[PDB]
Amino acid sequence: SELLVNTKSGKVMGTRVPVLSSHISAFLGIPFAEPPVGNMRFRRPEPKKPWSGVWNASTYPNNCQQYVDEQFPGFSGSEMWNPNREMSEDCLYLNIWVPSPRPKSTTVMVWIYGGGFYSGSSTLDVYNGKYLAYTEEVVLVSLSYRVGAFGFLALHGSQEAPGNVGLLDQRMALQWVHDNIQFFGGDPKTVTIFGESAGGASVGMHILSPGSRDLFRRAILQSGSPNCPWASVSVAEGRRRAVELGRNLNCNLNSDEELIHCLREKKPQELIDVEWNVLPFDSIFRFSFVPVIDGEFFPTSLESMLNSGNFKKTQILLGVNKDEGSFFLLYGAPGFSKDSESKISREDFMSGVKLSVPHANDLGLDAVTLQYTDWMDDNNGIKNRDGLDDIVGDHNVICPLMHFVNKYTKFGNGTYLYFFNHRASNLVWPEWMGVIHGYEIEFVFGLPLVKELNYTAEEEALSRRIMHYWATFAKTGNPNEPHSQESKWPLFTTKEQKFIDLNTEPMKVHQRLRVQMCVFWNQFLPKLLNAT
Amino acid sequence: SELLVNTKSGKVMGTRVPVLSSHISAFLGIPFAEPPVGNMRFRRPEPKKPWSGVWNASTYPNNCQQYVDEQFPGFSGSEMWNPNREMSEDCLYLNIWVPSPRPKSTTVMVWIYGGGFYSGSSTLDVYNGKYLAYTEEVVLVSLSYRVGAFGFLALHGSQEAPGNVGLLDQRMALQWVHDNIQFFGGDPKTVTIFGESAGGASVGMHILSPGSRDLFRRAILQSGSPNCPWASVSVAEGRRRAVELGRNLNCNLNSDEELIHCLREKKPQELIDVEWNVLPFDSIFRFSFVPVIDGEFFPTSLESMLNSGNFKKTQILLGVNKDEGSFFLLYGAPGFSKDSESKISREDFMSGVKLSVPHANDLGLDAVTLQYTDWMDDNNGIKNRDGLDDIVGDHNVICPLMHFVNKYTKFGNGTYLYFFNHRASNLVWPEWMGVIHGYEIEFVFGLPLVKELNYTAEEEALSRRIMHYWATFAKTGNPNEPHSQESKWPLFTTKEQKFIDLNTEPMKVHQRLRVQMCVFWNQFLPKLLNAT
Ligand SMILES: OCCOCCOCCOCCOCCOCCOCCS
Ligand SMILES: OCCOCCOCCOCCOCCOCCOCCS
Ligand SMILES: *[C@@H]1O[C@H](CO)[C@@H](O)[C@H](O)[C@H]1NC(C)=O
Ligand SMILES: *[C@@H]1O[C@H](CO)[C@@H](O)[C@H](O)[C@H]1NC(C)=O
Ligand SMILES: *[C@@H]1O[C@H](CO)[C@@H](O)[C@H](O)[C@H]1NC(C)=O
Ligand SMILES: *[C@@H]1O[C@H](CO)[C@@H](O)[C@H](O)[C@H]1NC(C)=O
Repeated sequence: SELLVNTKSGKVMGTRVPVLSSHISAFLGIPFAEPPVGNMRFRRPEPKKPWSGVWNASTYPNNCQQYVDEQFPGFSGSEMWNPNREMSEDCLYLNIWVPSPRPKSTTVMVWIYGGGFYSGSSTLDVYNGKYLAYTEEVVLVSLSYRVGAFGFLALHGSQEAPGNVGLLDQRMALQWVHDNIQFFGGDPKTVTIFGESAGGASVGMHILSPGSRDLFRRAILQSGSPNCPWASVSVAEGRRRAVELGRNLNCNLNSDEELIHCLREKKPQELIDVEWNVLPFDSIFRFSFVPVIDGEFFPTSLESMLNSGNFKKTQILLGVNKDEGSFFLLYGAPGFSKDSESKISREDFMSGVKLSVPHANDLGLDAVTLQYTDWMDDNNGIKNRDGLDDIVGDHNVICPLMHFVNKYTKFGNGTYLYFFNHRASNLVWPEWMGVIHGYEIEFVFGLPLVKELNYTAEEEALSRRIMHYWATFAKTGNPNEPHSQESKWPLFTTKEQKFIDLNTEPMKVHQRLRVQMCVFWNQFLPKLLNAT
Repeated sequence: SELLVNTKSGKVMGTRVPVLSSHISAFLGIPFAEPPVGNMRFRRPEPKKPWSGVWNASTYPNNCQQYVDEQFPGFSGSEMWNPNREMSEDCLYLNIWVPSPRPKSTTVMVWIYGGGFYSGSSTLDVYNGKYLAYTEEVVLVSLSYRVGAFGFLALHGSQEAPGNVGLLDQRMALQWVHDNIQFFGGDPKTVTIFGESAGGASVGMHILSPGSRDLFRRAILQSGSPNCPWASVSVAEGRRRAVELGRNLNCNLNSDEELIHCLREKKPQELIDVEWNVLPFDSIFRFSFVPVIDGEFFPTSLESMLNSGNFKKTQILLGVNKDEGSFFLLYGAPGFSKDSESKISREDFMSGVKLSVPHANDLGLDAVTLQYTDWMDDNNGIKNRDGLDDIVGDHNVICPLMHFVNKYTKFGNGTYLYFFNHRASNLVWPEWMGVIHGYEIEFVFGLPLVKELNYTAEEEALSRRIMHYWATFAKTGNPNEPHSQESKWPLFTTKEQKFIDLNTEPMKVHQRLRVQMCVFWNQFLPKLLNAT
């Protein structure tokens, strides 16, 4: 049967699923690791012990234990990101969508979800891989990984809670794809890993980590890069936060053994209830448990790795959205609300900048304020709101990504950069938030192709173009069709730094994406903060 | 006779001079101080001993000893500023232009020449006061004062070379006008002092200095303010430079007595030949001997005086030109030349910034560079040239003046701000220099009214408007005519900060003159330099 596949781990039984008036195969909830429960919590993943019989892969698996956003109960805008399956520590599974009839050896795309390393699920509706698998005829895989303390509590030195285990979960899933995707008709030598936000940072981290490089061919990064200020911490900070977590749960802090043992007896929700209390500053776009520069997964600092060319060299396709920062200001900066235009006063603006650049002293805060203020109209509420929006987006996503792309392009074999600036017609979030963090995903996964979702004809056309760019890049390392008549997405070169916009209007080529502000965030500010 | 005037110092005989097909009286070379020669060099001025007989005031007096610009021999552009009379230490004289018939008690305007405190003459053609005296019917006076070491060598503590004597020369001339202008038909209670560049800084210094305040009614400042970075030094720096001067002339440096005695035996030209060797940095727009914050002429720092409102409160009219910096880049920054478009490379740009902000560390230099560079086109020669031009102008003239006007307006009784941006049609300097430092003067003194000079009809109209603004302000404290139909020059208020352009086009009102860049130079940079 087309729904029965024999893998090196055992036999699996999928299910036929409808898609755009047709059908394809789906293998949901395939385990790739042993459940990381009990004494296994915080530990490196362990390969799934082979099973006899047939594994039923007809239903989605549980989502990993995580913080659940309840800011807007019932609002689809925020709940579309919450886990849609019961949560459990037994959550290391992957999902595969296979074209029908089953291909013999086609392009593979593995999706890595985002969520600030503190949340995320592979089962979200916006991540349904059938549309992309069916439309572009690629084998689409979505993996999962532990988030929060469960996946990133770091007590460097101990082997019971080494840190980065969530990244190792991802790697093991990639190892499984490498070893078994051939049986599903996928070609293991043509695997493209792609992800958004923390998922994009993750993709970049696998590009850097020597132990991950060999497991994939090409990479796509959406609104995220490994060097983002929120994507990693030092082993000292990681240790400080883990101890602080134990302190919040009345744990014995005499030794890592005592601390770890205590954290292991706690129920998942107990750790999650105090997760945000360990942050060192009053901030936004900062998460408690994230990857640590351990000297193992990451041999040295990310910066020195980027400078020496210590990373996988291949082709990459990456980009950002126009208003990456709005989500984080809505949720944590004073003055921003979901149902108002959120015109920001001067006082709230400054409160926002301190929150956005929590690691800066007063001189640094002034530098930022000066850089983003129109002194010819400093009391303009719209201008203060948008300026703060740009500050958060430039500092946390865009500039870190531009630094990465410029460093990578020096050693890489091909780079394609995009700027997503189309605001969906059916967007439920307020207008002031613009092209929101995470809203290019629905186009990448082809949601606009399903009429019931209410997108326009141009948006469906845009989704098809993007899906074809992504899939074509995955297949050849170039988003453009061989000898096509369509407009060409120019290669991003170290000299010309070209990129394109991604919207319903005719393609436009630009250069030096937000170079003015990124010279500030990547060159000046760090130099200023260090000199003081 | 109309050309004979009996003053408290003695009788004076003037001369009738033609002007625009008419005539007026001129009293040139009237002494107001004892010659500051021999043992008097460096000393505070002494009032001129009254004379018997009639002083012949029919010819211009000698110019004070000063550095003479020889960069462009024969070029009218630069030679129009060099002394046009023999130089001599015996140079403390003033000139008076009186309407004919002699007025009974009319408005008086006293001109204070600029020249970086190291040069200047009251006898320059561009300072001829007959056009203004005749056209607006005001008594126009032009004073003189010692420049260079002769007027500003400062050895705080000694009474032989206290410093600021050049400023005291100006005051004594103002004292003479106060006491004698009535005999020339001038009203001593309606005296307006005006000056350009160092002359403008001087006007602002008399506004601050308690000992000068009572000697005038109103003030006009052109391209200069007391707080300019080049307009003053501390007593320690003043002392260091004086000793360094002595060191350049093989003087005994054991004591102020030894040093001063040695400097007094030197010929004027010997001091001038090494004058520029005492500067502490490799710079531009920095002069060796300038006013010192002595705690006498200036009771405390200029900043604290401005903050506490420690200054004369009256009306003021001041402004700047569009390209104040070009002159100084032409003369001292690599890459700029008189006969080329001076497109500046990236290397020369950076050389220029270091030269323009000589007191800044590397972080400060980066801050400036970042602030004035278009990173979307950083190799644009035109953009680098103009950016450097703006850096020099903003740092040395505009921003310091904006800081002054905003501080003054808080306590003042009326402020009128202008932005002169008209490039004369007969300008001999290259196009890239734009509206040059010092070129609004010819319009203030009405040179465009004389056809032989080759200005256009609109330029003559512009000159007449400006002269009438200046004279009307001098007479009433408001540049606008009572119940006139002409466009109104709005008052500059602390809240709206309005100002007007000064050119041949219809009047336009603007707000917050170069506020974006001045927040950088007046608030951020100083804070950055101090924190490091
Ligand atoms: O529980 C007590 C502590 O709570 C305080 C802090 O919690 C606030 C967390 O806010 C995080 C930011 O929220 C943004 C929501 O992002 C969801 C959409 O992201 C799309 C990309 S996967
Ligand atoms: O003599 C040896 C030392 O010389 C080196 C330094 O001398 C250079 C002096 O340059 C000063 C700047 O020149 C600008 C000329 O300005 C004249 C016009 O000013 C108009 C306003 S009054
Ligand atoms: C495994 O097979 C059962 C039996 O048909 C079916 O319900 C489904 O495909 C899998 N299990 C569940 C609970 O759905
Ligand atoms: C990629 O690598 C191939 C072979 O190594 C080379 O021929 C090609 O020019 C490279 N392309 C880019 C964009 O570097
Ligand atoms: C003083 O009077 C003389 C005599 O007429 C005349 O030359 C001039 O007015 C004054 N002196 C000089 C040298 O010009
Ligand atoms: C100037 O002072 C007078 C009287 O002191 C006052 O009436 C007038 O309002 C003042 N004008 C300004 C602009 O301050």
